[PDB]
Amino acid sequence: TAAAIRAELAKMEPFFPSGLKIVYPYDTTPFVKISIHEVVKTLVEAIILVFLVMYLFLQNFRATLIPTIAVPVVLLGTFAVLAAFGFSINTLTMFGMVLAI
Amino acid sequence: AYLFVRLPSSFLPDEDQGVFMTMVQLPAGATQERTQKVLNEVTHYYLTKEKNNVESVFAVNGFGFAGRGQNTGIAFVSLKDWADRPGEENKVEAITMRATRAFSQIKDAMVFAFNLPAIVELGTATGFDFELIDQAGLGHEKLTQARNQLLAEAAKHPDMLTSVRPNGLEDTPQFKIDIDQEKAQALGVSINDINTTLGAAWGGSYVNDFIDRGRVKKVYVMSEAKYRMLPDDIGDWYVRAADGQMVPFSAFSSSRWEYGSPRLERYNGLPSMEILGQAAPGKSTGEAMELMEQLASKLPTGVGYDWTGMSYQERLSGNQAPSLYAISLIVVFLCLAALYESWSIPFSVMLVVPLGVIGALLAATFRGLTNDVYFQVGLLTTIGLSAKNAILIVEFAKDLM
Amino acid sequence: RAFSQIKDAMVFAFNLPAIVELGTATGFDFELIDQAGLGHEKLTQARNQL
Amino acid sequence: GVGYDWTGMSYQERLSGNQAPSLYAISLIVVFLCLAALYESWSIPFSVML
Amino acid sequence: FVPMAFFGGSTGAIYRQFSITIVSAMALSVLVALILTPALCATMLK
Amino acid sequence: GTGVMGGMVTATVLAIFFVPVFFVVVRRRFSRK
Amino acid sequence: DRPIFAWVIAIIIMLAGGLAILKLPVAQYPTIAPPAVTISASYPGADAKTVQDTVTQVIEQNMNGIDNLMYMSSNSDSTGTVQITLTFESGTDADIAQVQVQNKLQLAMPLLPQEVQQQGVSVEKSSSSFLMVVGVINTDGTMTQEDISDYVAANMKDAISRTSGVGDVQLFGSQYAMRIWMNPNELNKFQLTPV
Amino acid sequence: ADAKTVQDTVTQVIEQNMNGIDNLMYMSSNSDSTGTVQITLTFESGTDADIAQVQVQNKLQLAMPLLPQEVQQQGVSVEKSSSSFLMVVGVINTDGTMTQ
Amino acid sequence: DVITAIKAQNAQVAAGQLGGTPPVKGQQLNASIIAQTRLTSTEEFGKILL
Repeated sequence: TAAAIRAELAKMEPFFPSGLKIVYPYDTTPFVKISIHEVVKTLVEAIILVFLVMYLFLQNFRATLIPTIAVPVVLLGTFAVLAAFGFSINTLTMFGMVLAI
Repeated sequence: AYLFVRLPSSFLPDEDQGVFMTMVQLPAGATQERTQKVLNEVTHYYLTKEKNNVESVFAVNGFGFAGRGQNTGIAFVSLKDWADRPGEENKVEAITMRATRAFSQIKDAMVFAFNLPAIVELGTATGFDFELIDQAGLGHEKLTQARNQLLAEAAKHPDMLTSVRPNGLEDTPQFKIDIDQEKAQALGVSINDINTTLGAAWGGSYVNDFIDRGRVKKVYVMSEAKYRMLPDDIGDWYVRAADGQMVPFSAFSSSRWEYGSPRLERYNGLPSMEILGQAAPGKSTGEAMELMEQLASKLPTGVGYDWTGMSYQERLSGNQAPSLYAISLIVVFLCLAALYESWSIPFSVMLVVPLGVIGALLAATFRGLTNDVYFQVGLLTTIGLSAKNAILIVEFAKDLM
Repeated sequence: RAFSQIKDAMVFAFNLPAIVELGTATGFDFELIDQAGLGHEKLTQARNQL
Repeated sequence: GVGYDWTGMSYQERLSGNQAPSLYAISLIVVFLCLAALYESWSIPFSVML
Repeated sequence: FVPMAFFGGSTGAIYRQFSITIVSAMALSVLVALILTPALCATMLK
Repeated sequence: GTGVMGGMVTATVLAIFFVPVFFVVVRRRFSRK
Repeated sequence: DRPIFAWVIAIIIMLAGGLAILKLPVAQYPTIAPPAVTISASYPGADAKTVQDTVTQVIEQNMNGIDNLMYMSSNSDSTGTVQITLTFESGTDADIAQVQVQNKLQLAMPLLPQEVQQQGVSVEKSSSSFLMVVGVINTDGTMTQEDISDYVAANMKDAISRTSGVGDVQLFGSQYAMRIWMNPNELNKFQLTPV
Repeated sequence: ADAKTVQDTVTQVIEQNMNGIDNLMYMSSNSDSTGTVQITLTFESGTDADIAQVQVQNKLQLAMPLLPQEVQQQGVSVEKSSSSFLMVVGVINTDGTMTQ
Repeated sequence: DVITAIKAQNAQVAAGQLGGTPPVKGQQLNASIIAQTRLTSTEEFGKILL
């Protein structure tokens, strides 16, 4: 929005005269940039924790690859069927994606 | 079931934002001079004894929520990163705590510093927002008394507690110039000429538009502040008559101090004052709203009651937690017989579920916390994923039968 | 040819671009803006300079 | 205080460019696939895709 | 899952912020771990 | 996820053998009919 | 069932799945608003009692036949301003609940004093929260409050309010006006009046 | 009115009120010496020709009385554009010539 | 003359404020000024002078 409130602001920076440094006293953007970076975390080290705990129990790279090749497909597929028909496409669905992970 | 009723619910939890804001408000018709004294006393705190947490203070004087005025003002706060403030003592959780303490500890005017409720608005958790309406068509003064009478009996209940306060309360003395219509008409002055004088010289007038170095801008005529600071300045304003000379005020006008409201509010075309309150440290909403329902019913005629906050409308956990698992249950119970058949399986699993729901209330209680809408999703995955542990041993076995 | 060959005023005779408008093939449409708030006369000169 | 802007023309965002390489990129990923649906392996994906 | 899609009004669709998706997971997991997985088992294994 | 991991240990230790699971194809299928 | 397919189904649902992650940036929330449509009028200089009787009550009188609607609140202020927020049902139509409210005002428009008209009147969508506050401060030949807030409006604000889905831009200050500060004594001396 | 007046008195007043119109790409103006001006708000390919219509009209509905009462009653209208014609239908006389 | 005298007496006017927007540094009180107000009854309308 929001990526475009900055857009106009970006093009009017050069025509500015003496001493016009635009600051950011209050911005919401930071956290939505983080509410993705902190759930990629609880997804990557979920995957790392997935092909571990398999070396315990079943053992072997050649057998731990199978239950881990399935996890990208289900996750990638889930944020595809958000748009589908006439519904979602959001975060919190990406935050709550982790609880479904 | 005991670990359940004792454990309170949770909406969407008050989560820190990396940014928060304060709330400044002044008494009976304070000046822009007096409120800046308070805003400077606030901008000071964040910049002096909180250098390691506060990035920026964007103090705005004359703003304030619930409406603008020369009596409000609020300041926005940017916080120093996220990693730059490690502990709980270092973030919004308790940053506001000493802020609320230090501001309210000693001050001539009230100051808060709330936390952003992690959304746009509406429905905190246990909150309420009452509204009292002029129904029969009584006076505003006759209404405000019933508002005070309700605030008198509500606060009279620290037993089954509540915390109730109104909005932009005031009713500040406003100066009324009483123009004598027949005294003015006698000495040659036009009524559509005195009111223009009194209006433009004290309030200001939008005359026309003018071009300023590229674009169209406004032309306001108001008059110097030197001659509009105090009631005595009304006199030294001169108005021209039909004779061709100047008749001043007071010779045709009357000067009186009188009470009036700076903020009149109306709910649904009817004059209605708003009251904001609480639940109690013990009970919540269901009773906090219920006792408030008839505190207004036990007072002056033509008063009524209404809610907007808050009071949903139609949602929450109640009505969206029993009928939820009713239509979940009818589904749950079914297809526990899809390839399993009969009422043989519908008890081998449909009530294996209260194993997961055990803690849960242990984790939710013995870890502080409270039952929220991720508990109301986790409590709901500890049902279905527990089935691949339950319906995948009744099927994993009984296929031996 | 015949119109533009000899005339006191300019005359063209274009062909309808097979649609409503926008994007011929290799065409462009530049626009020069008063940004700092200069005069129209001060602008028209930069238009001429370009 | 002069700046620049385009409207014609300058699309906005279309043409052959940006709508001819990424077009056959998502065409290629499809093309290359199911040249193994009932054909299997990377045996067929070169017997036809080129 | 799903049925919470007949929800309330101002807790908008927070239970449809997913009674589905954990179904867009489950049914897709049911199908992705149905079409694929048996095919992933008997290839490189043992 | 606290309601999950907790809702787990109470259904990964108290389910695996404890109460229901096992009283399921036995106690709940017949014992009566 | 055999091999070389399935993996291709896994090639889809990941490419077609990853085509829907091309929704980057993508929002934070889930919009959970019973939509708010606000009308703002401003009688300059007039008291709170006048602006209730002269504009507030006149607007509320014309609020009949707006589709859906939940309630209607008002705030006739002493600053000479009032906002009327019509709240609709969660997920009505922010674009259709907008135009009706505007076209109920379009029959209450000339019943308002011509002092209050030309002085604005506008209908927009509400949120009560900000995405960005962008402070333009001076770090050289200090322009000053009045000088800056004018420039930020005469160079920046116009491009914002008329761009990517902005509800309303509450700028911090005001743009310049040709202010005529009258003197009643240098006004009495020449038998003149503010009129 | 001249081209300079119609820029300052109507054109700039309308453009000033163009805040909060959904989507929108750009905004062009043509303050003419004939005493006329058109403001064309261009939207994204396949927005809604019926919803992008009413907002533009209801931004003008707060710039309406800021325009001189000489310019009001003398029209003001908001419609959808194409810049091309389907039909030109000439009504000509072939008897007692009526005249232009 | 009935009409002209009606709106002359039955009028609601917006006057300025004591200690307005641009103040004198040291202003203590801020209050709104009420001049004329709308007549509310049949008796007050009867007293409208012509």
